[PDB]
Formats: sequence, structure tokens, C-alpha cells
Amino acid sequence: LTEFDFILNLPQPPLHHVLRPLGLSSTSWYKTISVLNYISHMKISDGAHLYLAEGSGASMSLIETFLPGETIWYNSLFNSGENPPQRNFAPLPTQFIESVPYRLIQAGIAAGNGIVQSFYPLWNGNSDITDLSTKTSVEYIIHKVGADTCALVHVDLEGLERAQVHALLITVTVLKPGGLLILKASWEPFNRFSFLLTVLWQFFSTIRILRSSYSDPNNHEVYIIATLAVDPTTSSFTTALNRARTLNEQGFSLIPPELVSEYWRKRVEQGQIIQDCIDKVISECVRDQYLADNNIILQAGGTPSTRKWLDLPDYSSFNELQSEMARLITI
Amino acid sequence: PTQTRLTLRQSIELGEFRLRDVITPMEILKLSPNRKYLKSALNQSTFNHLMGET
Repeated sequence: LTEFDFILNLPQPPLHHVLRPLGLSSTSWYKTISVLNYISHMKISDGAHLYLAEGSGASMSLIETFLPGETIWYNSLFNSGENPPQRNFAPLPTQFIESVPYRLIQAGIAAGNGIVQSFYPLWNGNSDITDLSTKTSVEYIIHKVGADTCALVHVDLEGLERAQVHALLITVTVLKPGGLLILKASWEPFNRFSFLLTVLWQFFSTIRILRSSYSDPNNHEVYIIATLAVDPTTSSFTTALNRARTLNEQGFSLIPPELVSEYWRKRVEQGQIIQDCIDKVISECVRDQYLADNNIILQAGGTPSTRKWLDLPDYSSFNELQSEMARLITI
Repeated sequence: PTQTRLTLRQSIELGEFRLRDVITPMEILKLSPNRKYLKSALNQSTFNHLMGET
């Protein structure tokens, strides 16, 4: 179990992926596990869930198994141009389709809440519609999900850019009062962080910053945990954005320096600890490490994908291994 | 063995997979059946040329 994650209530090799031994294609549920440890206490099951740029939908699956929603609106960038010939494939998360939630949806069994999840991807045929930077995408997404219809919104848009602010005011419009937003921020461009925190603070309460214990130890990744403020008397989104620009270009950042120092102090030790864990896992190759995290993945419907990608036999001796390539290369 | 595991990790970290770390040309010759291939000085020389970093 990796409990080195911490919460702050307000060009390198990818060595960290060794600690991700389960999952076909993307494995962002590993970064999600640390989020569950703090969002499971509160209630987000009621209302719809919205996943912006979710891609493979791994986080979507693992959130859905333990936090089930009535309606789920997948959304990721996809154009029909890259389909294989004579095929009309819709954007379907290849990791979510084989997961427990969609496997239980397709066969009709009810979810944990007793309400069968209704999974509707946000896709009518337009590539610009999947791209959140376009205003048409914002209007269509807000149209289909309906304003004030959902409680959880999971934005994982990688690193303000037009798509980020567009995702932000999608949430602001569509979240139910008291709803939860999880955001895939990034601490390294601190100016963008201050901007994001100010604009979110105008209309969110209980803004919590969490660094995932399973995230990369070099990317300064932060998963924002914020709740939509009840009874929001905010005039509009544009006022929040413009005023955030003012504070950004006229005064100190809303983040206290003590919180920045705390984040850095915990970040250095967390990075060192995670690096030692990765180094030990690679070197010692102990079979069983952090069983609870992978057990969560197994309950979510994840399976070890090395079985099909690596169909090679498991020799019991190193001499036989070397002999195998001695045959292979010479042949 | 942990030594070749370590050197494979080092090789992968820079972003390349060198073939010589896992198994050496002398091991290839020793652990493989004798054949007309890999029997002549020119053949062995070009095998070692194709066997190294190239």
C-alpha cells in the first residue's frame, strides 16, 4: 500500500510505470487510487458524472466501481479520420469497455446503487466537438449533459489554455450545488497554478490540493479536490477570469507562502521515497508488493495485460534463457 | 541475475536496448548448435560486427 500521498487543504525516463503492473493501455487509475482515499468519505454517487478528455477511461472505470453514478458522459478527443478502412468505430474507451462497470451495464445487472449506469459518450460525429478548445464543443457538452445535472466532473486534460478554461466553465455550469470537481493540474508553471486556484476559489469551496503517490515523481502533478460552493452568488465566469488576471498581474498569488513551502517539503521526501520504492522493486523483483492497490484494480475489472502481449514461455533457469536466444539469433 | 538486471535497467534508461548486455557473442556460439553458419573467419567476423552496438 502506498500512503505517501499528502493533501493540502486550501525529459526523464518513465521509471515510475513499474509500480503500475496492471491494466491494458492507460493506467491512470493508479493516480486515482490516492484520490479515492479522500473522496470516498463524501457522497458523489448521486447525480451524473462527466469525464473530460478521459481517453482510455481507466480512472472512469475505477471511480465508477466504487463511486457509481446514474449517468456517465465520456468525452475524449477523437476524429473518424483515423478509423480502420470500412469501419465506423465511435470513440469508445478500450479500457472502460472491458472493465467491471461496462461489463455490468451490457448484461443489465444493476450497479452498487441499484440504478443501472447509463453510459452516453459525447459524440455526434464532429472532431471539433471532441476538442474542448472549440466553443462548439463547450456548447454541445453543456447542452447534452444539461445544466445542473451532475455532481462529479473528472477533468484530466494534460497541460491558461483555451481548453482548460473551457473545461472549467463546463463544470461551473453543469455541476450540481455541492458537487465535486477533480482536476488534473500541474504545479511547475506556478503562475498558471495561482490563476487556476483563484478562478476556482471564486466559485468553489473546500479547495484541496492532493499529490498522487502513484504519479510521476518529476512532473509536479497535483489533483485538485474542490467542491462547488452552495448558493453561488458569482456574477459570471468572465468576471472571475478577468479578476484572476488582475490579481495575477497586480498582487501576490492567493496561495500562502507557507503552503508552498509545505508542498515542497513534502514533495522532496515523497519523490525520494517513491524513487527508492521503484529502484527496490526493479532490483529485488519481489513478487508481492503493494497488494491493496492492485487488488483495487482487480476489483475494478483490471487484469495483467502482460499475458497477451508477452506470450513467451517462463524458463526456470537462466542458462535455458540464454540458450533460447542462442537458437533464435543463429537461426 | 541482479547484475544483468541492473545493466539492462541502465541501458533502457537512456532509451536504447543494447543486445550485448543480455548475451555475449561467445555465449551465442557456445550455446547454439554448430552449423555452417558461424563457421568461417569472415562469417564469425561479420557476425560479431552485426552482434555489437550496430
